[PDB]
Amino acid sequence: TTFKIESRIHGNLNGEKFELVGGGVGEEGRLEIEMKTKDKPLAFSPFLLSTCMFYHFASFPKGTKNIYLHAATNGGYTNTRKEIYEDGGILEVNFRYTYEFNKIIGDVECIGHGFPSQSPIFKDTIVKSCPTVDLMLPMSGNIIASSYARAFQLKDGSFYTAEVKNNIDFKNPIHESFSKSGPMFTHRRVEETHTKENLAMVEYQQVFNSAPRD
Amino acid sequence: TTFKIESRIHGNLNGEKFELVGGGVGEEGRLEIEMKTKDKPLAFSPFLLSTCMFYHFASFPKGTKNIYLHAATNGGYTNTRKEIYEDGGILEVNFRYTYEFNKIIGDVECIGHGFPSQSPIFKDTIVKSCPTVDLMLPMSGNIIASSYARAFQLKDGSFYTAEVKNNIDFKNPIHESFSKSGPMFTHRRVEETHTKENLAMVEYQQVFNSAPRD
Ligand SMILES: [Cl-]
Repeated sequence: TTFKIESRIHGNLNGEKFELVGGGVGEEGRLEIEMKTKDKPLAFSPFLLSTCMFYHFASFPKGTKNIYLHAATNGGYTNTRKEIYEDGGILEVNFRYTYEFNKIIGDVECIGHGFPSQSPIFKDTIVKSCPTVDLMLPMSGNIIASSYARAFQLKDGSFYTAEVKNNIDFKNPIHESFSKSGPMFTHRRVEETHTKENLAMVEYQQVFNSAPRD
Repeated sequence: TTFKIESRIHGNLNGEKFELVGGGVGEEGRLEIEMKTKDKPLAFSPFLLSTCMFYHFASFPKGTKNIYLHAATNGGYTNTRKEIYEDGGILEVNFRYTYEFNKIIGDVECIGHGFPSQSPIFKDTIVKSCPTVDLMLPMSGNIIASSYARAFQLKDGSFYTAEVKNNIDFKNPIHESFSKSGPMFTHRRVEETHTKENLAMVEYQQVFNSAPRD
């Protein structure tokens, strides 16, 4: 069902700190969240922060339990991400969560560096984030390593791309219904409406493990 | 849509040349192919050659034309792949095709290097290729750049992984029905039955551009 979402994103990009706070709601397969910067507007494209703005809200295939919600009741998990952009920019993000009754509170530490002055994040030319399909592999030690390529679409129609990897670290064994004989995939897409002071987004996540058609 | 397939794979891995010849059949969404080595058995795991063993046989979403089959009618295309394995192994592959009435003849150049002695491909511990979901981006200059992570499952249940990138070079414009405002995805899975002398497999490919569920 539904849960309240609360989040704080803090860190710095190329040396300048920034902070956002906000929240929203999420259900199986969909979440909406709004956040606002504190003290000043972002010095870079807010689209760079869409992925920083809750794996718990994905729909799972019949037969597989939502491992993130299960973990929330069993010690939890953290996610550590690294995004490597084609122009050398690197975004490193760490996600930590605290749970309260009917509420998930995110604490996001985001460090970006190596972004050149000519980067689209400074020209403010990104107009939207394109969908992704992530590959997830359960590995020894209660870990899931995931990987996927990502693209932002720019004003002129060309793309600004990145290679992303995530290491989801669970406190306790990942639910047994999540098969360990192969990987699963997560399709993600967002609908963004941002300014350098107020970020708003709707996100749809779907975990699947078979071709879409027969 | 049943076409005859023929192929020849030639190259070398860590300095030793190898060659395979064979063929099979393909249709929208499915292909089957068998090949045998020439002169000697493979000096490494045959599973490393599954991906070397025809994008034309993918099923496309309603409203989008099969761009590979269309290209076959207007100048063609080539594909250049690079697979980077987690242990340093690098597989570089170039795909070229020639068309006859109802037949596609592939000529594949496969160069592998940097694989350490302890690699699963020499221990022969790979038991199967896991499914993948590729992200495809049309770029300027009649090109499609694709990327995805790939995994082999080993005898003990653990995985041997690689990051893969592909550059599909079309002689002429990619069919217009293939939207350029965003990426499309291709889910691929294979069923393998290999020996170091005879390789056989069935492959299912499905292009899609929306979440698998509502
Ligand atoms: Cl040789």
